[PDB]
Amino acid sequence: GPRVVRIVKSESGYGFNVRGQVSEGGQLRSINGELYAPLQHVSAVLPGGAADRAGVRKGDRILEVNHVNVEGATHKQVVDLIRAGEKELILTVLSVPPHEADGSAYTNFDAERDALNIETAIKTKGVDEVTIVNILTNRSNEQRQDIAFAYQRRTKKELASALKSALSGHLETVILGLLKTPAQYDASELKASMKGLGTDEDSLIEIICSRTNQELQEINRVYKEMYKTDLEKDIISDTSGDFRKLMVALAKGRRAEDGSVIDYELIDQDARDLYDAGVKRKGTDVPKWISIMTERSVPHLQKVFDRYKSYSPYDMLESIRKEVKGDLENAFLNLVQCIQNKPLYFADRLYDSMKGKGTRDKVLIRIMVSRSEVDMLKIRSEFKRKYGKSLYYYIQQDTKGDYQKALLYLCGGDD
Ligand SMILES: [Ca+2]
Ligand SMILES: [Ca+2]
Ligand SMILES: [Ca+2]
Ligand SMILES: [Ca+2]
Ligand SMILES: [Ca+2]
Repeated sequence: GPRVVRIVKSESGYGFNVRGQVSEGGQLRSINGELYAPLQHVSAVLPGGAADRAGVRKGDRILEVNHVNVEGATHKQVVDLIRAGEKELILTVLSVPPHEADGSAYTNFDAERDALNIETAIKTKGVDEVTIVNILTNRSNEQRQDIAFAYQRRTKKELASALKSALSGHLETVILGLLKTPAQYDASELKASMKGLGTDEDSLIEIICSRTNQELQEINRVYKEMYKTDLEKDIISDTSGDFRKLMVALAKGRRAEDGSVIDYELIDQDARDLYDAGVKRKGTDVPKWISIMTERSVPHLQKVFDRYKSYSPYDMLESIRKEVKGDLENAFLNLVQCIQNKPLYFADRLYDSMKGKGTRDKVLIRIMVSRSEVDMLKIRSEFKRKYGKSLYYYIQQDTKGDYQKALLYLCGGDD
């Protein structure tokens, strides 16, 4: 029932998101025994974050922000009210049952309603991009698949094809990317990175180095289904040298899973081997580096890299810059960052995509589309702590229009 919660403000943000009612015209009913006016709800909570430690739970409906009634206010109004707190955020929330918050309340009627409103926006004179963005950036990827299916049923046209002709520019890129499943999107981004004469090494490295075993297994399956060739064969065709060997190894998605016991002796031996193979000698034993950094689990390699500082005068990143160059150096640097702190890795990539002249939209869009909402909260925390202002703020300065609005929705809030 109506419960009050106080959340401390910090340079890590509040660690939670609010969004509008997904089941706008249907499943909006009495929450936890009492019917109410339309309210925003907590769509995601960062575990261990300030909202989680204060008692905020996924699905909680928001009633008051700092003592002010927010019933019926727009998403931008609540974000402004939450931002208007000098040192604290006080909320009046309402818990909902778990099945009313895990996604299973989304029905085929909601999917058909979303598809109807998207068809309306497409057919509206001049195209209603605002409505299309409002829906698709505030649905889960699974719900977007239901919307696409329902859209095809009612129009006998594919939603992706219809939106491709209705939209243009970077907004088209965002929307079409959101419509694919995670494995489909990564597989098509990988295919695009190897299309044409050159190779987009930056994109190939970013995807291959940052995806987990489970994500890569599904990417390998879907890539084969979509393009009738194995991802590994396309990588082998497009790359060469040690850079090829590293990419092929990582793409297999067969890294050791996190074990139950910390292997301290192997941590020390891997550190020695990394030092003996690089800084300690003339040249580099690249195969030794590749085998250790592709095969060992992420928590193991985190401890290996710290133990490495006991043997080497330079840390792992600086050793890489001193030992290798080119695509191989770029790949190792990205991989070590992903191992050491993946949310910080994406925060730095986002900052790099916007910090200078113009925007590296290809990188900015891919990160905002591909990251889960909770992972984006991890990224927003690292970003705000490192750079002083929010990811929201930098997106605001570098992009404009409906394209900006789509990215800010994917960001999910200000910090
Ligand atoms: Ca328009
Ligand atoms: Ca177009
Ligand atoms: Ca090529
Ligand atoms: Ca050396
Ligand atoms: Ca810029």
